[PDB]
Amino acid sequence: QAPKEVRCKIVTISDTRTEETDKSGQLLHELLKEAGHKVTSYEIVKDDKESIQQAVLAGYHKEDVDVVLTNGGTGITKRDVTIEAVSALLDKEIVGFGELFRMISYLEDIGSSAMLSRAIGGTIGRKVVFSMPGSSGAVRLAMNKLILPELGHITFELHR
Amino acid sequence: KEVRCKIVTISDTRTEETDKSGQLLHELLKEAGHKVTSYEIVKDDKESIQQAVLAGYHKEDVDVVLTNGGTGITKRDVTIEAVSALLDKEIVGFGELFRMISYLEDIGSSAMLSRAIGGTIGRKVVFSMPGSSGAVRLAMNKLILPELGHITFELHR
Amino acid sequence: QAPKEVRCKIVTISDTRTEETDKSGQLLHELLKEAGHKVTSYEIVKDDKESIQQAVLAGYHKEDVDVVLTNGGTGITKRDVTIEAVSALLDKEIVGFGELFRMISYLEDIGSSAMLSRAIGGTIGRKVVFSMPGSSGAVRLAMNKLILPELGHITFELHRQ
Repeated sequence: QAPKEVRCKIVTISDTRTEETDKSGQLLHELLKEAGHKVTSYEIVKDDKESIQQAVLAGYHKEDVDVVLTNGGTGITKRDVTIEAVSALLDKEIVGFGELFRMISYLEDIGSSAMLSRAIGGTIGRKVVFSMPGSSGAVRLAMNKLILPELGHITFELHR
Repeated sequence: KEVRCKIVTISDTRTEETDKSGQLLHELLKEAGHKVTSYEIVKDDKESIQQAVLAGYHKEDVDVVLTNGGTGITKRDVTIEAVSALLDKEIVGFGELFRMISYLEDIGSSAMLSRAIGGTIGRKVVFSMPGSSGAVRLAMNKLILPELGHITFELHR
Repeated sequence: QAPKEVRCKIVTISDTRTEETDKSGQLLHELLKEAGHKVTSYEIVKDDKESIQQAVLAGYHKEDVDVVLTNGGTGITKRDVTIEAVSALLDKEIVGFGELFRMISYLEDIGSSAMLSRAIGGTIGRKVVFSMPGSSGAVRLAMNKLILPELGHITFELHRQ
């Protein structure tokens, strides 16, 4: 009867970003607001597995949070642990997210660089989590091409 | 090369009279020059799914097992996990290309949620796809049908 | 600065090929040289898990080797073990390599056959490994579309890490 309002927690994974410099977290808020959704939780967490997992679970336990969106901490180096940290908490991995994110990035944005891109999405109970790279461009593509178009559908399916 | 296939429709609600996808699989195979040697609608639970796949594997006149239905992102959708546990080697390109093609040529972003898996079991192969006839049609026309002969040939060498 | 010269080891997985008939190994060398890179190690290894892993680790331990590139031994049958053999050694798998390799192969070269193609890329310490099918067409695509464009950046990222 009306565009469902999805409530989300934004998590920016970085050892250096602050509220004044968190461009990607700010972008996530603007994209969600414009799409008719709401941000009910936001925090910048240190870049380590335990901090990331704690932030995701904190969002999960918040009554007014339906989805957890994280950005940053991804990469091919040993110090990049976002994907592994989040993967460990997922009930079911929505593999199509990471796959299509890379495919679309390759064809429409960064080309071959997308080969090194890492992203993951999945469910935890009746809620969902999407973890994307930290650049604003990665965030914008993932949100506009994949997440925003499906948020309402996913939450609906998980709550039924 | 007339590949023999078993068709498994995973559903708690479909019947022979309403199984569109199972019927479509029949038609697509027939038109392609292949044959259906086994068919059944099995309840939607992990054990019924696995038993149906293994039943096809153990049938002398079944080269390939094709299943449709039971997929999804919810807790009660277990097809991919049920079938994955039985595979010797996963043909990862099936699920991947199925989603890529679906995204580009059909359902767009909805494909991000689509689930499908293919792989080998001994000298046989299994392909599990979503339950809608559209998913079945795309998977068969774009990926499975053109490769059935090639795969069975490679596995029987 | 200047185009960094990456040092690579070429591994051809085969029970029949010889240095004279190794068409794919020769192609890899050519592509790398024209791209400004260098081959500091090369060997044709028998097609079995243990030989493949040994050849990859030998490359890792070689002081003047930054990247290991293997071709051959891939397939969907039980006797094709390259991907599983290499996968067991990787610290972190660069999933985008295999995925994009198949996607591009589908769209530009072999269509549906790409569904059966197998390839894997990943890191071992501060070094990287890419394993691709043995056909010249597979090698050409993997190298031109994905590896060559990113070699410099990858090694750079891993050297600093």
